[PDB]
Formats: sequence, C-alpha cells, structure tokens
Amino acid sequence: NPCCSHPCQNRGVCMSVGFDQYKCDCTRTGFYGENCSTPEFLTRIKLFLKPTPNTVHYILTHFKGFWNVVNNIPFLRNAIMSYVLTSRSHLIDSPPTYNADYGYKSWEAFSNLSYYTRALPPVPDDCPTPLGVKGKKQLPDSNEIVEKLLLRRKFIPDPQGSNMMFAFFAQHFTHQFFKTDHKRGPAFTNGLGHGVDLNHIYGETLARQRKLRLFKDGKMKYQIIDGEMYPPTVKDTQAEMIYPPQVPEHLRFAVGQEVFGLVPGLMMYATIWLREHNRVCDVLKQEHPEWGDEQLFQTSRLILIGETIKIVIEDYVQHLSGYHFKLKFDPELLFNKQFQYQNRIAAEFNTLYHWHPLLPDTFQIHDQKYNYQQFIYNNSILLEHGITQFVESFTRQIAGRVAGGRNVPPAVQKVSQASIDQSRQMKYQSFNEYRKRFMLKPYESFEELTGEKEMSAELEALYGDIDAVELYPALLVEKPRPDAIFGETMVEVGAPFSLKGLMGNVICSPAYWKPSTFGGEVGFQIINTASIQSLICNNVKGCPFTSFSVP
Amino acid sequence: NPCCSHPCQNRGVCMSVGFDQYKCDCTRTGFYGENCSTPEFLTRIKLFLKPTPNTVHYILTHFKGFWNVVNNIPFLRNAIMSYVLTSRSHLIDSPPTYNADYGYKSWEAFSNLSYYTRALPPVPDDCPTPLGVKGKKQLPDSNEIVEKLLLRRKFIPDPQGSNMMFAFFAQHFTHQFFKTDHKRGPAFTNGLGHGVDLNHIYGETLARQRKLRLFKDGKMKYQIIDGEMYPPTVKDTQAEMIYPPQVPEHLRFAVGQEVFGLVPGLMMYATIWLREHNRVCDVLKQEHPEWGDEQLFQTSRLILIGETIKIVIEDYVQHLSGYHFKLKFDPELLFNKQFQYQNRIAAEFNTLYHWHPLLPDTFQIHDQKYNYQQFIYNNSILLEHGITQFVESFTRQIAGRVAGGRNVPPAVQKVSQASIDQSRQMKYQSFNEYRKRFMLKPYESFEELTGEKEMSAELEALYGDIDAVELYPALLVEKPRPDAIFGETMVEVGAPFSLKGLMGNVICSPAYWKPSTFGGEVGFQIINTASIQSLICNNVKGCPFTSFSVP
Ligand code: COH
Ligand code: COH
Ligand SMILES: *[C@@H]1O[C@H](CO)[C@@H](O[C@@H]2O[C@H](CO)[C@@H](O[C@H]3O[C@H](CO)[C@@H](O)[C@H](O)[C@@H]3O)[C@H](O)[C@H]2NC(C)=O)[C@H](O)[C@H]1NC(C)=O
Ligand SMILES: *[C@@H]1O[C@H](CO)[C@@H](O[C@@H]2O[C@H](CO)[C@@H](O[C@H]3O[C@H](CO)[C@@H](O)[C@H](O)[C@@H]3O)[C@H](O)[C@H]2NC(C)=O)[C@H](O)[C@H]1NC(C)=O
Ligand SMILES: *[C@@H]1O[C@H](CO)[C@@H](O[C@@H]2O[C@H](CO)[C@@H](O)[C@H](O)[C@H]2NC(C)=O)[C@H](O)[C@H]1NC(C)=O
Ligand SMILES: *[C@@H]1O[C@H](CO)[C@@H](O[C@@H]2O[C@H](CO)[C@@H](O)[C@H](O)[C@H]2NC(C)=O)[C@H](O)[C@H]1NC(C)=O
Ligand SMILES: Cc1c(Cl)cccc1Nc1ccccc1C(=O)O
Ligand SMILES: Cc1c(Cl)cccc1Nc1ccccc1C(=O)O
Ligand SMILES: *[C@@H]1O[C@H](CO)[C@@H](O)[C@H](O)[C@H]1NC(C)=O
Repeated sequence: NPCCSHPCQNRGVCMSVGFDQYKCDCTRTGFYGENCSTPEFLTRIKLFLKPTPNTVHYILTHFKGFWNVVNNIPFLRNAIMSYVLTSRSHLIDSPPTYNADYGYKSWEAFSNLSYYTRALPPVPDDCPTPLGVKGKKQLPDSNEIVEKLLLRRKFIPDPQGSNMMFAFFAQHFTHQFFKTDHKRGPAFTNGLGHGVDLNHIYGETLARQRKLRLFKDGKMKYQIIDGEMYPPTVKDTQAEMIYPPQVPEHLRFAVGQEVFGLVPGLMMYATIWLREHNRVCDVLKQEHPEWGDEQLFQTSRLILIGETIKIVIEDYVQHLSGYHFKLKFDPELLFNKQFQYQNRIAAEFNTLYHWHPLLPDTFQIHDQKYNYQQFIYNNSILLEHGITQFVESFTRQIAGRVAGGRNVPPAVQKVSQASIDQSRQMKYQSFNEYRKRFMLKPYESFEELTGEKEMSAELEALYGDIDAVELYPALLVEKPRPDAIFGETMVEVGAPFSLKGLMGNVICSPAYWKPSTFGGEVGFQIINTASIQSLICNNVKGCPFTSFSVP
Repeated sequence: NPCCSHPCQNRGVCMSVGFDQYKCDCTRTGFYGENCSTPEFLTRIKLFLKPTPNTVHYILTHFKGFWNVVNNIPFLRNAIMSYVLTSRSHLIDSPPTYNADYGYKSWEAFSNLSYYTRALPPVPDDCPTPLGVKGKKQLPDSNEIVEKLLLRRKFIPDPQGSNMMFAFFAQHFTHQFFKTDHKRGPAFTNGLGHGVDLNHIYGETLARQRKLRLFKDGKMKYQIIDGEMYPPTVKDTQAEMIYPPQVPEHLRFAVGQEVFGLVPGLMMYATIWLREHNRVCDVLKQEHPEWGDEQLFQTSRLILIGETIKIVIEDYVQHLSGYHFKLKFDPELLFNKQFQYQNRIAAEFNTLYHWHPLLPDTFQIHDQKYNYQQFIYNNSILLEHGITQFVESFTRQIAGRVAGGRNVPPAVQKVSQASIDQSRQMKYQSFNEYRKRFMLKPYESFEELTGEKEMSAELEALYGDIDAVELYPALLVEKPRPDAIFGETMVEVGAPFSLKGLMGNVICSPAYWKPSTFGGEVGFQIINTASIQSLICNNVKGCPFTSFSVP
C-alpha cells in the first residue's frame, strides 16, 4: 500500500491508484504538487507571518500588566477570544471523517455514532511496520515503556499549582464523553451525545433518567444524611452501578455515570452537581409557579449545561492554560463567524486526556491519609467527612505534573499500559504525524523531544527512530513548557478538541442562546455568573473557599 | 395558558410567567415590544425593500431569454444560486428545536433522534381550542373535509405537465426520510439519518445492509430475470419486506426500504438505483483494481448520494419550481457562507409532502390500464412489461394537480383523512400561523385563500374562522400559482426543508467535497454530470427518453 508512508503533506488526502502508485488530493490545503508540499503564495505569506505556538504561549503567559488592560477593554478581549475559538476550531473536521475502521471517507464512518471519530486515519492493515514504514517491525513492549519512561519513582508536583479539585473535576467532567465501550472495543463509545450533555448526571438513556428522577418539582432523587443532600441508592432507583461486592447496599450511590462510584472524588462532584440541579429547580419554581415537573427538570438541565461550559472555559481551561488573558464563555462571539454547532468525540482526545500523573501517592482528607487500596470504592469516607471537608482538603492538596515523564503512580500503572496497547489496537499513527496534523514542526531527535539525555536514550533504545515514537508515551515524556503542567503537543492537539466540544454545543447556537430557553433572565443569569467558587458556595455547607490551584 | 393565543410575533418565543401573564423573547428577531411587533430601524429598511414571493416567482418564471443568458454566465448563476440557498435556509432552525412533545426548548427534544422535529411548537394542551384560541371547541369532521374539499370528482391534470416519472420519483426519494413509525405514533420516524443517506437502497441498519450486499466487488445482491438485473428476493437475502400473503416467494423483491413492494412504480426506481450502484462499482474497480469490496461499496454509496442530490436539485426541483433560472448543485457556493451541515426532518415537511392528488385514476403501462386493486403489490406487472416500458409509459402519462382542491383519488381517500387526523394528534398550529412562520401574509378570508367561491364557502361552513383552517387541507385547496402545480404556501414552506436536507448533507461539507472522497476525478465526475436522463440512459435497456414532464 503506497499510502503507508503518509506521503501527502498539509492535510492532503492520499489515495491509492493501482497497486504501485498513489495520488494526493491537495484540494483547499493551500498547497500543491505531488505531495502537497509546495505552498501557494498566500500560504507563504501566512507561514512567514505566523508566530510559533511557543512564542504565542510566552506572550500569553507574560506581561501581566498589559493583559490587565486588554482584559478590561471588552472590544479587544472579545476579538481575541473570538479569534482563539475560530482559529483552533479550524483544526477539527466537522462533520467528522475517519474512525478506527475507515482510513477513507465513508457513510459508515460518518453515520455510526458508536465509534469514536479520528483526527488522523488508521494506519492501513498491510503496512511494512505497524506505524507505516518507520520504526522496527514490532513496537516496543508496552510494559517496558511504562516502567522505563512513565512509572513514578519520586512524586513530581505540578508547578502550575493544580490541586485535587482540579484533578477530580477533570476526571468527572470528561467522563461524560469519554465512555469507552469495552464490550465492543476501544474504538467504541457509550456517549452517543458526543459532548457536554451532562449524561454523567442525568443518565445516557431516558430509561435511566427516569430511574434517577423524583418526578416532583423537576428534581432528582436524593437522600438526607447528617442533614445534607446526597445521591440516592441503587436499591431505591434500580439504576445499575459498578460496585465491588464488598460495598454494602446502602452505600451504593446511584448517579448518571455508572463508574462514578470508583472514587469518592467523583462521587463528591456528582453530589455537588446533584444539589445544583435541585437548587436550580427551587429557583425556577419561584419564577414559574405554573410549570410542571417536566419543564422544571428539562429547563434545569439546560441551565446546568450552560453552567458547565461556563466553568470549564473561565475557570478550568483558564487555570489550565496559564494565560493572563481572561478567557470568556460567550456564544455571541461566534454568531458572525462560520462555525458548526455539532461535535464528534475523537479517540485521540480520549488518549491525550489520560492524565493519571495528576494523581497523588495518597489522598489527604482533613487530617487523615488514604492509600489507593482504602480510598477506591469507599463512599463511607465521603459520609465520614462530608462535602465541605472534601473541598477544603482537595483545594489544598497539590496534583502531579502530567508532562515531563516518570510520574504515573504505580497504582494505575496497568492503566497506562492499556492506554498504549489500545492505541496500537486502534492503529494510531506516530507522534510526529500528529504534530504535523496540528501544524507543529516534527521533532528531529529524541533529545529534542524530552529536552534531556536520560529518557531520550531509553526512547532511542526502544524506538530507534524518532518518527516511530507513539502518541501517548511521547505526550507524557515531552519537555514541559517553562514551569508548566504540559508540553507543547498536549496543548496544541488538545485545545481544538476541547473548544469544539464546548462551543459546538447546541445551547451555544443562536436559536438556543436566549433568556426564554432557560426560563427567563433569572435562569439565563445562573449560567453567565457561574464559577467553580459559586458552584461550591451555593451547594456546599459553609461556603468554603475553593479554586483549581493551591493557595 | 396565555401563550395559547400565540401572542409573540416574528419568531419571538412565548413563555408563561405565573398563571395569568406571558413574556416574549425578542432576541435577534429584528423586532421589539410586548409582542415583538415593532420593527427595528434596519428591519424597516429590509421589509421595505423585500419583494413578495409572488413577485419573485413571477420574475423567475418569466423573461426566458434573460435567464438563458444568466444561466451561461457562471458568475451570475452562482451568485444567484448561492442567495437562494442561504436565504431559504435561514428559515430553518439548525440544530433543531421543538417536537410533538415539547413546545419549549429541551435536551430531550434536541437529542432524541426518534422524533420528527417541529418548525412550530405544538399547541399547548389545556387551550381554549385545539389550535389555540381561534376556531370552535371541536375541529370539523375530517372525513367531511375530505369529501367536500379534497375528494376528486373529475381528474384534474397538472398544468406544469408533471408525469408519473415525477410522481414516483417524489415518492421513492422522499420515503428515505419520511419513515413514520406507526407502532410508536405519527410523531416518530425510523429514518435516524434524517436526510439523504439512501437507506431506502442500502437499509437503515448495518444488519439489513449486510443482507442486501453481495460482498463481492462492492456490489449489491441481485437477480437476472429475462436477461435484466432486478433486486434479490426476500428468500435469498433474509431481508424483511412488507408483502401481503398472496404475493408468491419469487416476486417478493427485497430492497432497502421495507415498504417499496407497495407499488411497481417504487420498485422501478429501486431497480434503477440498484443497477446504478453496481454500475458505479464496475467503474471504480477499473479505476482501482487494488480496492477491496468494502471500499468499493462505500465509495459507490457516496457517489450515489452525490447523484441523488444532483438530480433532485437540477431536474426534480428544477421542473417542480417552473423556474427559467437553472438551479445548480454546487457545495462550493456555501464555503464562504454561514451554514450548518446537519439536518433534522420536520413533521410539517412530512405533512405537506402528501401529494396524493398526483396519482391518476388508472395506471397505463404500454397498451394496458390498471386500477389500484390490480396495480398495488403487483410486481408481476414490473416483470411483464420490464423497466424500459415502465419508463416509456410513465414519461407519457400525466400526473394530477396538487393545489386547487378536489383531486385526491377515492383510492387513497383514507390516506388524506389520516394526514388531517395525525396532524391533530400532533397538535399542529393553524395554517395562518405557519404562513407567518415562513414570512407570508396570513389570509384574511376563505376566498383570498382559494381564489374561488365554492370551496371557500365550504371551508367557512366547516371552520367558520379563516384563522381556524388547518395546515394540510389549506395546502391542497390553496389557489395555485398561474398554471402551476402548487400554491404559494406549499413552495415557501417546502423549499427550506428541502434545501436544508440536500445541502446539509455531510458530502457537501468542505472536508468531504473532494475528488479523493469519491475515488478520484472519474467518480467525482459521475456526480457532477448526473441527470434523471443519464440515470435512465445508463441502466435502462434501449436508453429511452425520459423527463419529469410529459412530451
Ligand atoms: C483526565 C483526568 C483523569 C483522572 C484524574 C483519572 C483518575 C483516575 C483514578 C483516581 C483515583 C483512578 C482510580 C483511575 C482509574 C482508571 N482510569 Co482514569 N482518570 C482520568 C482520565 C481517564 C480517562 C479519559 C480514561 C478512559 C476513558 C474511557 O474510554 O472510558 C480513564 C480510564 C481509567 C481506567 C480504565 C482504563 C482502561 O480500562 O483502559 C481506570 C481503571 N481515565 N483513574
Ligand atoms: C410525495 C408523493 C407521494 C406519492 C406519489 C404517494 C403515492 C402513494 C400511492 C401510489 C399508488 C399509494 C397507494 C400511497 C399510499 C399511502 N401513502 Co403515499 N405517496 C406520497 C407521499 C406520502 C408521504 C410523504 C406519506 C407519509 C410518510 C410517512 O410518515 O411514512 C405517505 C403515506 C402513505 C400511506 C400511509 C398512511 C398511514 O399509514 O396513515 C399510504 C397507505 N405518502 N401513496
Ligand atoms: C425518545 O423518546 C421516546 C418517547 O419518549 C422514548 O421511548 C420511550 O422509552 C421509554 C423508556 O425506554 C418507554 O417506557 C415504557 O416502557 C417501560 C419498559 O419497562 C415501562 O416502564 C413503561 O411501560 C414505560 O411506559 C416508552 O414506552 C417509550 N415511548 C415510546 C412512545 O416509544 C425513547 O426511549 C427516547 N429515545 C432515547 C434514545 O432516549
Ligand atoms: C456501528 O458499527 C458497529 C461495528 O461494526 C456495529 O456493530 C456490529 O453490528 C453487527 C450487525 O448487527 C453485528 O453483527 C454480528 O452479530 C449478529 C447477531 O446475530 C450475528 O449474525 C453475527 O455474529 C454478526 O457478526 C456485529 O457483531 C457488531 N459489531 C460490534 C463490534 O459491535 C453497529 O451495528 C453499527 N451501528 C449501526 C447503527 O449500524
Ligand atoms: C473506608 O473509609 C472508612 C473511613 O471513614 C474506614 O473506616 C474506618 O476504619 C477504622 C479502622 O478500621 C475505624 O477505626 C474507623 O472508625 C472507621 N471509620 C468509620 C467512619 O467507620 C474504612 O476502613 C475504609 N474502608 C476500607 C476498605 O479501607
Ligand atoms: C397483477 O398483474 C398481473 C399482470 O402482470 C395480472 O395477471 C393477469 O391477469 C389477467 C386477468 O386476470 C390475465 O388475463 C393475464 O393473463 C394475467 N397476466 C399475467 C402475466 O399473470 C394479475 O391479475 C394482477 N393481480 C391482481 C390482483 O389484479
Ligand atoms: C482550550 C485550551 C486553550 Cl484555549 C489553551 C490551553 C489549553 C486548552 N485546553 C486543553 C488543552 C489540552 C488538553 C485539554 C484541554 C481542555 O480544555 O480540556
Ligand atoms: C427547493 C425549491 C425551490 Cl428553490 C423552488 C421551488 C420549490 C422547491 N422545493 C420544494 C418546495 C415545496 C415542496 C417540496 C420541495 C422540494 O424540493 O422537495
Ligand atoms: C513525493 O514523495 C515521494 C515519496 O513517496 C518522493 O519520492 C517524491 O520525490 C516526492 N515528490 C516531490 C515533488 O517532492
């Protein structure tokens, strides 16, 4: 297969022509030639003027005084934010194209929502090497890579100051659209909403939703334990959950996502968001004493969706980016732009989001420490301390650095191995191919990748060729930005996926984005004034201080 | 419920506040005020310069010499076609909003693909009248509406000269996205693709597709009978069809759409498209001897989707419109425009497409006449005469006029009544509410509507108030355009749904509209040179002349 070498540059589409030849489709690439590598004139001007992402990053993370001014000039701030959204979004094909089973456009690949979609097509089945033509005939042993490059010896804290509130928010939020269907395989998902539909609160199916709802005042079922609201049980709802046999029945909390009983940190956010829904129901009832249970429920969900997108953009990504420029959730920024209000979750987005180096060696709640053996699947811990103590504790506890290598806790070691193995089962192209796909220069050496001599040597001994290095391992050992949680590739590849999932949500479309959609101005304002602090403040006893970084 | 009166004008959203008050959301409507009735400064100017659709239609259906020149000036033709697409599309909400069960925006209504979507929300339940406030407490008897207004007395042929090739193409083509799920209710569909996916050729599910495919050379299973290609049998495929018990095994033809055994006219087009699929397979195999069965099949399907959209726009709609301006299928026209590449089938689009007055009193194949008892479920007629004769016969037979009233054949009289009854089940707003929704002046009397005295008198006797006339009956009794098949409302309501379904298709998006998507320039050219004539010419023996109008 002549396309095995990935001849076509700059998004050119490769097509076999006979058995020994290929043809590159250069349509609207800005290039031409046999391999789409010759630039047209305006492309040359664009490339000459375009600053490197590391330069843009430097500028956005320095000159605080300058950004303080920009931030307070709405006209400028809006123009910048608008540019951030459209420029990054252009990197995503929407409607989607490839999946694990199709390296060419097909109706199956487009129409079948059970697949994760693909930013780069799978490597053809009949290639001389598993990645195309580069690297050895067999990839390095999964376990070797994990042990040599990814396994944590000494905990490395995040220099950006990310805390456990950030880590569990990341896990909680993303697990509404990262829902791998392992019955089928890693290529498939159970999140057919393909974005931020809050199914991890309300359930994927209507049947599950009905089990969780109270059908009074639009609210969700709950328990009152030690004076506070908690989610209901499997018994009361009949909504299935993943729990080991050890967990007693009355501790088997039931929420939207079946897996959120895994850790108390997830059950914390599930608890918090449950309280928010029922709180919003109270608000809306005051506004609409004439509304039935149905409209109260639905309208609350639309509000909580807006709250989610609001918080993610202006607190989560804000913290995550390190930018002094103040990000803004404002759908109106895009109303005069070309933009597709739809999304399909990319498998590569799932892969890059395996941020298990965030996880600590032990979890500190109040004044007690828990190892993984006793923290996992233990909801009594949650009842023992209550939500307030959890927020105060997690806000103070530092998370680990994601990039930089050797920071995956031994407890979730096999998870890292599974993330590598599943990439290969899904025929991912190389790390350098994904760099080029997102307009980054490919790395020329292993030492260039890590910015260091030790790991780069293990990399060379394992891979031999820099173009044979795989996506997921490379992301975690890549040289971090200066005092940053991530390296260049994580950000430039991840950001476009993220923004498409956030702004591509239906509520951001002009027909939806208006007061009447959310029950009037009061409801509309709950979205537009939402923050991670106000979320905690409204639903957590005592209204503790919280933030995505440690004080 | 104060919103029962539909107080909010110009796409403003009505919302109840307390038990006795309403609110109008005027956001981006171009109007303000209590009922969104007062135009903004810009809106005044636009309104003053906007010509009436009847004027636009006059211009487009006159000045033949002028349009002949415009059609040959690519610059002008493109600009005009571009405007047609963009202007008509702004009238559809995309992503979709309401459905039968939700007259307010909700995630259930957006996300649940099993519903037909709604252009206007359902009349709320506890309303003074079925339509809102207008009309009597009880709607007129539906069978009385049919006999008095819709039932054919003498056959009225279409002045635009539409033939049976047109009639059966309309039925065949639209029945891929009009797939009402009657075991669930009129408000639901089985066509989850919600557009032009050719599921009526390939099957809705992968399981059905697999029964119909040959899994050799990308082809679909088939029979050779009398030296000609026909669809395979139910026995050979195990693909379920709807056939009454009398139909013998060997005449039970199996195709994508379960119901296409209903009439030989449908099965005619099913046969022609099946032939086209396997013809394209042969073309692609020549272009790509290295390709496997799967890629050959998928690429053919995408080409046939391209052919379908091409033919619908440039032959079907072309004839339908009566326009002298030459409509163009060209996705490139929208690449610099705002446009959503997605669609959701509207229940109202389904309703307005019940063009059963098209049907003749008898079906004349060759020198034979067939009544409905003889013609329906009778594929023996298809084998007896063959496809060539069917084309020759349907091309020469005239269809009936749709607007103007009293032209529904007695044979499908109950289908007409079903349309009315089912629309009442789904709680459609009045005919005049739908006029306003698509920027038409509401009719001030029954005479203005029908442009006639008998039926207008019949309508007032049944409805009393012109604002109480229902959607479906009004569409059929409406004053046609001069020597036109349709009245104003059918066109101005229908065209947006149609274009949105056609151009909203994924293959029209810039990522897809590439020769590489369709196997190269040859495959690409099949799409861009397709016509109803070339479809027949390529797959019908003798290459008979055909057209959507009678000679
Ligand atoms: C982004 C942050 C994040 C965090 C903080 C986090 C924190 C934790 C955590 C906290 C104590 C524990 C016990 C685990 C344990 C697991 N996680 Co993560 N996970 C995270 C992102 C993910 C993602 C994404 C997946 C796979 C998604 C999928 O396909 O279901 C995942 C998968 C897993 C799996 C199964 C992977 C497989 O079978 O292939 C286990 C087990 N994990 N994780
Ligand atoms: C647009 C042209 C068109 C034509 C030419 C046509 C020609 C014919 C025809 C020719 C001999 C016959 C016997 C019928 C008979 C029927 N049609 Co039409 N139909 C057409 C458009 C439709 C549409 C649209 C529907 C409803 C779609 C749905 O929901 O399935 C329909 C529905 C029906 C139904 C189901 C009604 C119900 O279940 O309540 C029957 C039966 N019919 N039709
Ligand atoms: C899209 O909306 C459909 C209509 O609401 C919905 O179908 C409904 O699904 C529910 C639950 O799946 C069915 O519930 C009935 O059956 C259960 C079975 O145990 C019983 O508890 C009750 O008898 C209950 O009434 C509804 O019957 C069904 N309604 C219809 C008209 O089909 C779909 O599930 C929705 N689609 C998605 C993807 O959520
Ligand atoms: C989206 O793609 C999925 C993967 O191809 C597909 O799942 C596949 O569906 C087929 C057809 O139902 C299954 O067929 C197998 O099961 C039947 C059951 O009787 C048996 O005859 C055979 O053993 C047959 O192999 C596949 O097993 C199944 N594959 C997987 C991995 O789940 C979905 O159906 C597609 N979605 C849609 C809407 O079409
Ligand atoms: C789950 O966490 C709880 C903490 O709330 C653990 O329960 C404590 O166990 C110690 C020693 O067994 C007792 O002295 C405490 O009184 C317990 N606390 C409560 C509130 O009952 C429990 O051991 C943990 N479960 C696992 C499997 O580690
Ligand atoms: C279905 O169509 C066939 C014709 O294709 C009808 O069969 C004909 O019936 C007449 C009178 O009954 C005979 O004189 C012909 O010899 C038959 N021709 C063939 C080819 O069978 C048949 O009657 C039709 N079915 C119905 C129910 O009317
Ligand atoms: C969006 C964005 C900007 Cl603008 C800058 C910097 C980062 C992001 N985002 C992300 C980047 C990488 C991985 C995940 C994300 C995420 O948002 O979830
Ligand atoms: C699109 C269009 C134009 Cl531009 C003019 C005139 C007619 C149409 N179309 C339609 C109008 C009414 C009902 C159906 C259709 C259809 O196309 O199926
Ligand atoms: C395109 O790439 C191929 C490698 O497959 C190379 O042999 C050829 O010289 C390249 N063509 C150009 C114009 O760079």
